[PDB]
Amino acid sequence: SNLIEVFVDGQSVMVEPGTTVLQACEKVGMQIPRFCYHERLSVAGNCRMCLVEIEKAPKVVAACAMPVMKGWNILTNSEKSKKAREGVMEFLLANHPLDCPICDQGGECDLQDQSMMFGSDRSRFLEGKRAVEDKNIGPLVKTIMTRCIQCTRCIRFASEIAGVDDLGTTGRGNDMQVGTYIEKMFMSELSGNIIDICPVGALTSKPYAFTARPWETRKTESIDVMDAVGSNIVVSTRTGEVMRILPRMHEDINEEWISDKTRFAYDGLKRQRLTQPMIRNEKGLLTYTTWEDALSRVAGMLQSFQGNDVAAIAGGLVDAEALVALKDLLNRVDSDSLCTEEVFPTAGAGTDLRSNYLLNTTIAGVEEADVILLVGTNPRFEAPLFNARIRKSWLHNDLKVALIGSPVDLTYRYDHLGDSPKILQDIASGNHPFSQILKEAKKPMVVLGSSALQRSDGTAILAAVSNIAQNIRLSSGVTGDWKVMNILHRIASQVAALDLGYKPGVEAIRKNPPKVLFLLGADGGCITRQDLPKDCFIIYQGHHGDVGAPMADVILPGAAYTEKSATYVNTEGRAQQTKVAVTPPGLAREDWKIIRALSEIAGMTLPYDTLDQVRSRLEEVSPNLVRYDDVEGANYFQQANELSKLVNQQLLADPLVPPQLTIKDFYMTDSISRASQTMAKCVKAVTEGI
Amino acid sequence: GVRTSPTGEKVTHTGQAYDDGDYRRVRFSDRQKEVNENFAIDLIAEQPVSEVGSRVISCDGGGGALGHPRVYINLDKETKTGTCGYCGLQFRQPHH
Amino acid sequence: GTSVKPIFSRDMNEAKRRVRELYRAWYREVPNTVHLFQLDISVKQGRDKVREMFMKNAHVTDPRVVDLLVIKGKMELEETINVWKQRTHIMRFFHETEAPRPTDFLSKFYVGHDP
Amino acid sequence: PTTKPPTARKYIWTNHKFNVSGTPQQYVPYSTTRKKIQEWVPPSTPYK
Amino acid sequence: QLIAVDEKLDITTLTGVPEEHIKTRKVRIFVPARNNMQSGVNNTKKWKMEFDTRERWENPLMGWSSTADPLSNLVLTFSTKEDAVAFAEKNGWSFDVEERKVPKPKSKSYGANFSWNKRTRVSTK
Amino acid sequence: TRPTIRPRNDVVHKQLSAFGQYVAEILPKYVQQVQVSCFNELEIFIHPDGVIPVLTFLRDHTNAQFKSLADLTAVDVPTRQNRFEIVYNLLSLRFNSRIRVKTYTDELTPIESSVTVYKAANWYEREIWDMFGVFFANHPDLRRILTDYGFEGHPFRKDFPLSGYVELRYDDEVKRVVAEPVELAQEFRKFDLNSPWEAFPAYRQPPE
Amino acid sequence: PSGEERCIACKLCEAVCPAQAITIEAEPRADGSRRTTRYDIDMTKCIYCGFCQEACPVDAIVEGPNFEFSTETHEELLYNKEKLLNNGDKWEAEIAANIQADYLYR
Amino acid sequence: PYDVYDQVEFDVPIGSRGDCYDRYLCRVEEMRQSLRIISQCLNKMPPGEIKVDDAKVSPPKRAEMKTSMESLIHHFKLYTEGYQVPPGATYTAIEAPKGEFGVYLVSDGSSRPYRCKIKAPGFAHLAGLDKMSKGHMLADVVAIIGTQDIVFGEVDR
Amino acid sequence: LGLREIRIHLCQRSPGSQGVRDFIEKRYVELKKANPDLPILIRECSDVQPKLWARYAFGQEKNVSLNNFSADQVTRTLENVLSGKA
Ligand code: SF4
Ligand code: SF4
Ligand code: SF4
Ligand code: SF4
Ligand code: FES
Ligand SMILES: [Mg+2]
Ligand SMILES: [Zn+2]
Repeated sequence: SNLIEVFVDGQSVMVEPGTTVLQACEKVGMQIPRFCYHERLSVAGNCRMCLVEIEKAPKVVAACAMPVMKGWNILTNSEKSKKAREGVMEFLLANHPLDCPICDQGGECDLQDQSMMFGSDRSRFLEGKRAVEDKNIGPLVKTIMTRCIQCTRCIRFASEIAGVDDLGTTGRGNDMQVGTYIEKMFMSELSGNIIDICPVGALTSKPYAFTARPWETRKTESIDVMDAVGSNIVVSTRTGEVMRILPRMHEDINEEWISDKTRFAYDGLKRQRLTQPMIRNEKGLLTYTTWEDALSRVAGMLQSFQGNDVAAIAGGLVDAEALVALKDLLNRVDSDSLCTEEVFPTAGAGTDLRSNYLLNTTIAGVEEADVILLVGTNPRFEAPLFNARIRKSWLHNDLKVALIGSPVDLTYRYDHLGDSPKILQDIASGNHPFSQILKEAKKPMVVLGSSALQRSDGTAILAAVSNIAQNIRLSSGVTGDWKVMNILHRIASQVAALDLGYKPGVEAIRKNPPKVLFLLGADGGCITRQDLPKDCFIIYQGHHGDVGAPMADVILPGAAYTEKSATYVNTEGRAQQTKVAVTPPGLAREDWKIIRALSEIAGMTLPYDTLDQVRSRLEEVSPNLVRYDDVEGANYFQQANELSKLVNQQLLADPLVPPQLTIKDFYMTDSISRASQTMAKCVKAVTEGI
Repeated sequence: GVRTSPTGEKVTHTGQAYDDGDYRRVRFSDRQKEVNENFAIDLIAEQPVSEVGSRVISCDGGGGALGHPRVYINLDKETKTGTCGYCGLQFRQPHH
Repeated sequence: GTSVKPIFSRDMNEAKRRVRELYRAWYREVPNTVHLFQLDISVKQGRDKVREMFMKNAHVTDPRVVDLLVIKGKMELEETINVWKQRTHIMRFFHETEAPRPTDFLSKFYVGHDP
Repeated sequence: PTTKPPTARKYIWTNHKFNVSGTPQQYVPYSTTRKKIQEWVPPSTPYK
Repeated sequence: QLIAVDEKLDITTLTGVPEEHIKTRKVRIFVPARNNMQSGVNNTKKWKMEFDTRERWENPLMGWSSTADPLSNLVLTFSTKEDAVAFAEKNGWSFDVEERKVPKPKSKSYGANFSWNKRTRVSTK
Repeated sequence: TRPTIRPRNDVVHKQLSAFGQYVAEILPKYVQQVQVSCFNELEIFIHPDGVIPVLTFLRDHTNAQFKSLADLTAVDVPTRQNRFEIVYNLLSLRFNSRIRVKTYTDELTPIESSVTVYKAANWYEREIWDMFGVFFANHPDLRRILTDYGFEGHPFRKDFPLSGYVELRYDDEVKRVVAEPVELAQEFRKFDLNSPWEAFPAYRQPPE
Repeated sequence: PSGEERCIACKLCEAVCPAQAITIEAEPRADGSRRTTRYDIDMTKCIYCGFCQEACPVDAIVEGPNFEFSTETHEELLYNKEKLLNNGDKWEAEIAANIQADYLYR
Repeated sequence: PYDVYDQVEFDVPIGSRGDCYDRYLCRVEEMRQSLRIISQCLNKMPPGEIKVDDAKVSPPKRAEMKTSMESLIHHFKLYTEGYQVPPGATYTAIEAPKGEFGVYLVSDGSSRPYRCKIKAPGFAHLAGLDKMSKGHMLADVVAIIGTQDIVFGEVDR
Repeated sequence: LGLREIRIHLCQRSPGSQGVRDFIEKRYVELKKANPDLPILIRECSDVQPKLWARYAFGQEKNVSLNNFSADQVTRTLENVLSGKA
């Protein structure tokens, strides 16, 4: 091929042209020291720590920024490279403050470890150091700029990954500072990530400040559930208590970053917690009882009624195990009124065809598209990692973006087609020029959010989008297995519920008011006691005291997503399982365990006893759930599209306004976020700045 | 500044005090609860703010090698006073 | 292939024979141990416990594992002969002081998070 | 200390205490941190 | 001299592990993820086998953390996935194995920052 | 090489290399490898079936005569198919030298006991059986030497928990010392002290 | 000397303790200072090796010169932050004298 | 010799019968030779530092730690993580007062030893006690145990 | 006795599911025309026998294999399942 031969310490290796010296060294198996180089960020060349010697070359080159050519022999462990590294570390540590005992990055500092391995062991700096005043960029990132090494990594991240140009370098020479030059809060859905990239303790986590040390903590690899992206996380705990949340690398979902809500809303896991079962007393107030009493009352009420009189509503943070257990329990009493808070149009294919409600192109496959159409969606606050992927493809692949909806700020330039849903029909009709501009697109892509489906036009909007996709496929031809049509979800439990046969939306409850209602973590406020019959029985089974708790008759304390090994399906249809980091507080138990115990008390004993048996039941109900990294699936666009042409509901003259209009609406979305002091601080800071 | 709990115990400088319903209080009957009377926050809040005429000031806690590691504090911000990270002493430029 | 070096038995018959000899020795020794250590149990209880401990390893189908278990049992019997143990070591086989852990789902659900 | 007294500080005890084991003044250990998890407080108003 | 027996290896009955710590535990075989606070990759070379987390409670006296299970602090290191799987099968532990994740090759060019027409132009450096 | 670096001796290195080649030439049936460390320590890796012959040679040959058995121990490496590694350390007083012989075994494969060669090995062998579970054939009496009577499991294996499985206390209802499942008031804090940024490039491994 | 405790919750003494006898929990104080909320030393686990007092970068934890502190019960040998601060306030005179006498050898 | 022993002169007592009396006389003469070596060490004390001037292995001085950045970093890393030992296995033996005391140390390259086997002479001596107490009175066993110089801390480990 | 839902598990790349796939790609939409309220879930297996699951009232479920079934065979057993005859 076009691969060229380069030598590292006399060992030959093939590298594609354009590969830097650092990448060749990684290919051989060695890691060049670095401070400013980040693979996901543009090359800077500031820190000069990656200086390496090329054989028969009198000058030391920067391995991060120097493309390699045929014949070079990279002498990484040569005397010249070692001396260069020692000099660079000496210059870096000349003005660094002696803050290691009080620094929040004590045992996880790149400066410390690289000084230990590649630097010297003493100082000949006999002068006084410098000191710069601290900056204030909000209540999330604690800023101590005396420790800054001026690697300009946060600046590059903000400019490219986050699309926010707030950060910059002011001044010249030794006293050049990194900051905003004004009293401004660096606010974005990806603001916290600058803590991770910053190699030193200049930028640290404010809520996590002075709490723990890295060697103390235990790392548990789990899945984030605050959004439908399903970004992988590492829960860092210490003596049975969650200390912090860190991003985990996955090149196909979240790369290496996580959203602010994912990162800083773990605090809500320590407030408003449901710890014991509660029942209504003679006076009508909630009082603590034992598991036996509450289970007996619920089982008696479940035995007394039967059929459509019983019902269940699934929340936005429920796992597949609990969903299938509750489905089995309500099937043993001959019921099918199983509903979720988010609605999905059931006209036509509905939920029978899996490809009808998924992000078929996938987050990884976003990078291959050339045009994209967003319909009634605000991906910045509904799926921040999806928006980050779109921004990365826009910056690198020159992708073209168009949005139909309110002119929200997406951190990149797009084409505002309009507001009214009628434009969709226009795009289907062919009068709009955007139909033409997307006709030539080799890999077009259409994304429709669940926010546009929550309104009464869900069926008609979905039909119009499917018609647009059909026009794309028929006119431009079948490019391959491209899977133009996409749908982006907002809650983590929606896809898993839909795969299990849950009926989307709460319309069934309204049509047939039940006598006993199961609230499996339903805190959306969709169903109140006004639209239910009198003396109705409400069972709430969750982990937080929220809008759904005070209206209940029996409260069963469940477990949070960090307290159970549970399966969640993200918006691409990929199923991932979390791991137990801590145990549920007080008398709270696992959700599926609660359902099984209630079933056995009521006499309708469920077949499964352990987690493996519940997952076997999940495999029986759905084959896809057991696979834990598979995302591929069959393309059944034709069948769903043909079934969607029967009903002809019309669009109303209401503009597509997403709920997430402004950053102030992004912080508090679910029960965990509403119970977090950090999220309240963020909302207060965004509303009024100092 | 040692306060008293509503039950009657003394509150530690960390704010710890068993509430009315806690059974662990029984460990103190016929005995005493060990509490340090001198609170570090109150003792350091009454220290005078040092007035120096330099932009950057060095602090080692007093005593040289018997103090804390030497650090440098910047006093450009005239709104507040620079505070030592270890010792907690305050420094300020001569305004007006 | 899967050729391995033997310990004492070439096949399962010899291992079964050694198990039988070890059982004979333990059965013969139980009453002497009960009398000598001044146990509160009867000879019937001791023989039942020996039978239970032998049947605990009834699913082993590897002659090497079987005769290694036989070696361990012979070592323990020799330990019991020479009064190298005491009453506590002998009585640790009965767990008279440990609470009985439940088995059904509901009890384990009530006590704690243990599956 | 008569020849050269120790340095005087405001936090140094002015009254030395001997060993107080087996005495109503003995030291009783206890946890110093606050509560970790806060439980939900049910409302005092009936739902109906 | 050689038995030449054909059966899977099983040393469950010789390790002395209690029965409740054999058929109830669920081990995990994985390559530990890189700590996002650091750019070093030297801790993601070997495979790790670790047991599932169990209950920890606060000590009634002195507030310490107490654990009732012995295997909580145990962690084992294996050169390859096959060796760890073989160990787990030999000791009779049910295991969950996750494929190693390696960052994909990325093409980085210094020239892109000063682009004439493409959007990769940097606003500042 | 300034006074902070340990001085290197080359004559001893050459002598040990020559003797390793000599030994490997004499016993090509059993020796699988010979190594000399940077600090002048010679080690010989042999087949398990050659424990009795090779040792005997090193004890009786006019040129070796390694009379004393300094130490005998085992090393557990769970990532290997042959789990346990047996190490013999021999001291020759006539030539003022030391040698090491290394052998491999697993849980079920026995190793021939070297009590006939060195009497000192006797207790050492028992210790191995007490700590790792390696069975030694033709031993005068093989039994536990260090653990409590009736102790279940071999503590020195890498998969054995640090605190064990049972703990002892005194019960007044039965008026005796009883064993219970272990429960710690404070759990042993595990520290992740190992760090990225490898320190020794000379030991770097191929990226397979 | 101003009266503020020297400890800054760097957790070096906890990490260096061979017997794991030190337990530390910390959080920002009311004025934002880095201070401990819990500092426990188990005197029945401590081996009196002195690693804690030599790993401390601010001379916060010291191993005093008192040795007559026997106890009639096990519980009173589990020191918390209040007891250690009381010990410091009680022995500061001769502790500081010994530190002054010996700090040139360290 | 390991440290400065090849630089001190002393005599090595040797028995002639192998009984308890000869070993007692040998121990007394070893005490006298220890006094000789102590005198030589007192007379020939050199000046200089007391630990290797390698801050990546030995912690720096307190003043250097509190004034220098590299010293503070190295103190932090040495007292939190420790120093990494290159991979390898060694057997180091010295002439402890009870005989040859040895340690077989195996390091995998980290800051924690992979294996540390301890060879104590008491183990072998107590193993040979059975041979050495053949055809002797009951009261002779106590004398033989005493002359073996048995401390069970090293025997049991 | 009342059917509540049906599920069809088919393997995307296996040849044993081949004919079953054709079934959908030819007539599933028509089937959905005849049953506008019956839920017919469709899921993908992996190296597993193609199967059809039928759920009746009160949680009773019965499964039938679909290996190497032609389109006619699978549609025939489907009409047998919905028609109630056995
Ligand atoms: S940034 Fe690193 S080197 Fe600087 S004080 Fe913090 S831990 Fe120490
Ligand atoms: S704050 Fe951190 S990331 Fe930003 S320039 Fe300074 S060291 Fe680099
Ligand atoms: S002296 Fe005690 S508390 Fe200090 S490090 Fe040693 S064992 Fe730990
Ligand atoms: S006592 Fe010293 S070493 Fe321990 S945490 Fe406090 S400052 Fe750090
Ligand atoms: S890593 Fe290349 S110059 Fe900084
Ligand atoms: Mg940082
Ligand atoms: Zn200070």
